[PDB]
Amino acid sequence: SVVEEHGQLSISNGELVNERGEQVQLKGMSSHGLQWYGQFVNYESMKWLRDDWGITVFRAAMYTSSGGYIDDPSVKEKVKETVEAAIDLGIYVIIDWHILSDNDPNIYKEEAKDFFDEMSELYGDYPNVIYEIANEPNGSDVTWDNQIKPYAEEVIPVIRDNDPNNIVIVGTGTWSQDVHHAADNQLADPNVMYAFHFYAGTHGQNLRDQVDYALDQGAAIFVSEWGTSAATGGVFLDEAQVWIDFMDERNLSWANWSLTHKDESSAALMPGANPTGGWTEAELSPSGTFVREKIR
Repeated sequence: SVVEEHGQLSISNGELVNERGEQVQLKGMSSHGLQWYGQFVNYESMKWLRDDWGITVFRAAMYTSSGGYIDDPSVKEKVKETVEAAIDLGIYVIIDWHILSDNDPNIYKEEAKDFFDEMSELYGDYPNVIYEIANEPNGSDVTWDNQIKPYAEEVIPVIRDNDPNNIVIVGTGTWSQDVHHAADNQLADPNVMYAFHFYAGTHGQNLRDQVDYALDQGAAIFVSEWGTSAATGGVFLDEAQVWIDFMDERNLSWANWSLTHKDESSAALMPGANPTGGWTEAELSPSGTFVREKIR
């Protein structure tokens, strides 16, 4: 199992590494909003993803608003089911506080704190857990220096009282594209990474240059969400492939958006796909077929 092979992850010299200090690259899938598409997230589907697609990380996207956790906190229990499954299956799991329409992470920060205190108390002694404390900060008035970093410096200590070394992923400005500003004003915690998110049908060479810059500043970057579609023509597999090779050349870890059979180009599944896995190439979307291939 990948967790038996690599164990406790850390950051060394801006790179994700295993418990012996060797470089590692995680690849896998993200759930869609747990409050909408939680049926595709369960032991059997994750096991199918582990065995059939070869995923080494699973991302649990728990929305805060839009009928998420703040609206109905019951969804917390689905996060727990997912982590427990990952522990059983021997894979890494991201716990994602999926802010979006609530565009400043400071809006529900007290609730964030309570939630991450609970999760790090429950699972902080396992190496499988990665915390993603603010999915996609956005808005021209939400900046690294003034909003996101101070939020981070409030949430990371609560986690660290329970879990001193698992990785924390911190979102960046403009729907997590602006890794360049975080890179100029990095966090003190040594086991943190900055999120970078793209859409293959929309994002180009300027973004790759910005990623390269952050890496040159010694910042570690996790591509915790990307799609094969345009941000807002179907799928763009040529541009997707350029992005896969870029990530591979820089050993970047990633999670593909979304494990769902939603009628959007980014969805991996066709309507009718069984929520407990075992999918044929029949039930995989053109997106799903390409990603499974990249991961295999």
